Amino acid sequence: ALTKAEMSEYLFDKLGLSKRDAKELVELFFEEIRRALENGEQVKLSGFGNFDLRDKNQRPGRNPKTGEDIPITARRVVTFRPGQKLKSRVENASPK
Amino acid sequence: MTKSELIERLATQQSHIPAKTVEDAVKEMLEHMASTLAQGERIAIRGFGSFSLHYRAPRTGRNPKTGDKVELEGKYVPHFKPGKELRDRANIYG
DNA sequence: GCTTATCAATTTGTAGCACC
DNA sequence: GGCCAAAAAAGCATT
DNA sequence: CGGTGCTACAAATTGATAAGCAATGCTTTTTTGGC
Repeated sequence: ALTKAEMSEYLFDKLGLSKRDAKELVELFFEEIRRALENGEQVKLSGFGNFDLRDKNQRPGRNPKTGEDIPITARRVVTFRPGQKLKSRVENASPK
Repeated sequence: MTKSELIERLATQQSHIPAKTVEDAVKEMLEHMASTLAQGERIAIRGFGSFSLHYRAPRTGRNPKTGDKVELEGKYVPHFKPGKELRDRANIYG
């Protein structure tokens, strides 16, 4: 699967950057997304998708193994909303 | 934060990296992530999250506005699963 | 208006990647 | 980096 | 450049609640490319 190592490589070949910069840039990229998210801000990457934050209240849950009913504590989760352009490029994808 | 705003922020911080280079990199990486998913391959970023593909069986859909039916072929859609760190840092509710 | 996703606790096999 | 008009993408409705 | 220990991660399991979406015309936001 695609990893930072691979991404760092493409940046090295295609754009000819030091393996140092091609490495840090990748990290910064995701770190900047994480940051924006932890600060409660929405991330909208045109051509790709949006990382929106939703605040979920508490709801009934349980222990899949046994069945012990346990309440899923309220929380704020990160969701991904892919745009059409991306959705179109994947709708006919063949799982490798 | 939009794609561009992302570039600006990254460009600002780094003083030893050309802004135009940051612009190219970001754009490239994303297009890289895109092609990957369109090739049927998943993305794995330990700590951040992972992008995969979920199958959508064929169904007799509808035109929500007119009500008319519409046959829909099987397809694949993107799916993201936030990594631990990402989940923790995002969840402000302790 | 219907289909798909969300999530609990626990185990088990896998793999990203920081650190030598 | 900024202005601006046009194109592209996304957002709305409701999705 | 390369081996590898640490752990995040994937898969699974049940069931109540939440989220997402088929078509498409019009609006709004973001990107683009010349200067």
